[PDB]
Amino acid sequence: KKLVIKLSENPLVEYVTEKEYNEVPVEEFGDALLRGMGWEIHPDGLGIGAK
Amino acid sequence: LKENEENEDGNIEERKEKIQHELGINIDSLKFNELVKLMKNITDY
Amino acid sequence: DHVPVRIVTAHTLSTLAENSYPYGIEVFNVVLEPLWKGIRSHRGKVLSSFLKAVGSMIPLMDPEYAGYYTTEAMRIIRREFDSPDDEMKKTILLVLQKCSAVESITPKFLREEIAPEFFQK
Amino acid sequence: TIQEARKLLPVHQYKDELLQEIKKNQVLIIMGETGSGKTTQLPQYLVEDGFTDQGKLQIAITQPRRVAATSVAARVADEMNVVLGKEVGYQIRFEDKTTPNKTVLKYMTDGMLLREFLTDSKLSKYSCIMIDEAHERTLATDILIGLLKDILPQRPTLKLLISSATMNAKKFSEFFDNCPIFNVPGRRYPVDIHYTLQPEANYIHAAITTIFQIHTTQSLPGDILVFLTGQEEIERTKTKLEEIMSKLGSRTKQMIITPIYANLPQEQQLKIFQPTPENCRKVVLATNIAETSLTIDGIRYVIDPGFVKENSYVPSTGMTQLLTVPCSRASVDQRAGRAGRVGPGKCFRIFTKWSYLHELELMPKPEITRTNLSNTVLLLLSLGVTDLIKFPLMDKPSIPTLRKSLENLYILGALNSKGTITRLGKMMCEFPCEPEFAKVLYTAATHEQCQGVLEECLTIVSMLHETPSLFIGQKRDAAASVLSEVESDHILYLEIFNQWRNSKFSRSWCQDHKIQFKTMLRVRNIRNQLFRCSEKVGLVEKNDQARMKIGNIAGYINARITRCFISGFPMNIVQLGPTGYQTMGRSSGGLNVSVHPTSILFVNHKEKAQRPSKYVLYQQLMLTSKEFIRDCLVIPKEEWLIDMVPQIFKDLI
Repeated sequence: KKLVIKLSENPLVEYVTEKEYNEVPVEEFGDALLRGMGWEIHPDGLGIGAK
Repeated sequence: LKENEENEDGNIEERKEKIQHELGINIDSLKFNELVKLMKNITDY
Repeated sequence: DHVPVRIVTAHTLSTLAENSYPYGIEVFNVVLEPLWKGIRSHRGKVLSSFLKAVGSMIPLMDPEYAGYYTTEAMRIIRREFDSPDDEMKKTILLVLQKCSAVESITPKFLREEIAPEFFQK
Repeated sequence: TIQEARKLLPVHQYKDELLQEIKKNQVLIIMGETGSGKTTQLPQYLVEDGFTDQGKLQIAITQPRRVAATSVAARVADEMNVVLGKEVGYQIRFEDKTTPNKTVLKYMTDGMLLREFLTDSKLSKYSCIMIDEAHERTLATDILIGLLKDILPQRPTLKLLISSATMNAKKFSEFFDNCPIFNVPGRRYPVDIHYTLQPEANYIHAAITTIFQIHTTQSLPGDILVFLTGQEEIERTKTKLEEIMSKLGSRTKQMIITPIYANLPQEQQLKIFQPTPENCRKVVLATNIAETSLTIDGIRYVIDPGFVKENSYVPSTGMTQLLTVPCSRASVDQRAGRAGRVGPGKCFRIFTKWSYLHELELMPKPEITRTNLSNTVLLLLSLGVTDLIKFPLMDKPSIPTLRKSLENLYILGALNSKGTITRLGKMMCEFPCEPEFAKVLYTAATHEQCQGVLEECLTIVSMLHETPSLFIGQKRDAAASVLSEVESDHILYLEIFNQWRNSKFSRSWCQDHKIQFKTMLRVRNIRNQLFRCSEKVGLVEKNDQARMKIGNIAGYINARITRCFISGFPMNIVQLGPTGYQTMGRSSGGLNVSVHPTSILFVNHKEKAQRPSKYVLYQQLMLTSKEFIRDCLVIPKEEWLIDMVPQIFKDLI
């Protein structure tokens, strides 16, 4: 239903890869990373008054 | 009929067929034109 | 360098483009740059004939480019509605009947801005 | 003497109480006025006390302005009577002037001390960090006091100090859990504050009126500093003043107009520092550069309409917007203080005392809520901050501001889909540029369709940091004299620098083609530093293979440079639509954006009649009066979009 990603807390990855994006879309990563952390013109010339 | 009315095109017979087909209800063409004149009257929407 | 060779060339393009429909815009694309530098630079017999050539090319174009050129074409026609010349009036009518078929031009823009002045002229 | 003059400063008489206050507490906040001496004299007293002593650790003094960090360290060289570079240093972005063992107190800037977290998190070298000018609230300052709140449990011996303005210092103490606020109220030459009794209609006219009210009647020698908003309202006031100065009679003394703002060239910015001669009056127009940055001698009279110009990053569509706002009460009181620099001075404010209390605000805007956060999230995530909402920061970024920076690191490939910083993302912390720019350099080396062109991408990326202040006057007048075949605003930058280089870095070449020579010095310094860090990562070695092993020197160069700037900037592409250009994002719809009058794509679309290219890459989506686009780049082929970034454009095309 909803996707939730939590970070690892304290060997390297060369690239994200095509397969990874298919599972977690780019729209979904912005919500899911937060949810894993617990989200759930002035006119040309006037004075400061100048009605 | 009213929601799109402000920017409608000239072909009333294609709009007559889209309403009749997306709703699956068959209306006589002469019966439908009665209501088009009733809907032309309505002021507030 | 002569102007009446430049005008008879633009009438020939509008003939060729109308006999070609719907094909051939790859061929006619190489001439769009000198026609619009003639439309913005000029008046009179070069303006009305270059506008006619561009007006017959609009139907051969792709939706994205057909809408961009039609928008540019309607600003010239509205600036030039009053003109008494027969050669310019005959171009206004060609551009109206082609740019009617473009999805960019709404039925409401024609009723408020274009059509009350078409019927009085 | 100098030792006699140090006793004249206000903070010296409070010193004996102040040392016991620092030794007892850990975090202390100093509430002082400008000119109190809390910047200069304070770290001197710790050396005299023997604070550092035998120990290796040295004091760091953090200031937001790079120019102010060098200039204050010259004064401490005079007072402690040691030459600059030893026993008194400064470490800024370009000119490190330090000795690694004999320099005690170093006056680095705010962006420097964040970078030392990236290697060494606990700050093992320092005993006493003094933030200075913390009411400026730069982006580097808010993260630095955000991270130093976490370090105080890990080190109980580190001292922290903060110099602050009066109205901002209350909010700091609550952040550090009620640490004591010390006070030094040192103020020189008070200013009398004059008001208008009724609100005005058009403040530019009343500004012109009030100058003549000072000019025709008041005592001499007197100078006038006015605070207009931006460039465009200075030239309109410069022109309207030149008419009325001539039309007035020959009896009145000469009036001189000398505008200052940041983008105006260096040759004219030196004209304020020249002392005006007798029988003539100097009137200076200025933006915000006068109030904090630099000091003009002889300014008695300051006219203040009360308007600033600020930029708010709108994070949904990803566009900055730059509007005119009424400035806060904090910045007004900074503007009046520029009057009393030499003697008693007047300050004229074009607004009423009722409006000054009830309409204006106290604190202007914290800069972390405004600007883009895509660079600092990667700084935080590399320092092991797993939780960003609960991160103990002073003024929280909004959640869409913080969401958009997390998608934008995921597109570039810095963050793995599990959330881990990848190999590429560790490099972007190292480079002194944005996370977008450091991927342009990375696909300029490694990526298989864009290899070998890293020698040119270092040139463009260096130029794009300095695109406001390149050209003297209009761009196309200087663009056409250089070359006449450019179709994109990026390849002009590669060509201007390459022809400035083959002229062996002449000063006289720049004045031929109307280019600011001072700016091109700064582009050369940025280029050399990006070239060092690309050696140290190892991109230069993988670069040079792809030119020798694959020879490509034809017109394919400007098609690989285009390919690199798509992989770096993939959200910034527009599409040609019926109204104009529309933004091609999946979340943000078409905003009907229009090319800025400076760009080369604006000359080729109006002065010539090039048919518009179907896609355009931009560098900056800003709206002054209309949604504009700057620093454009023609993308001819549509299939470059799918092949370079398939994680976005396999869907949208």
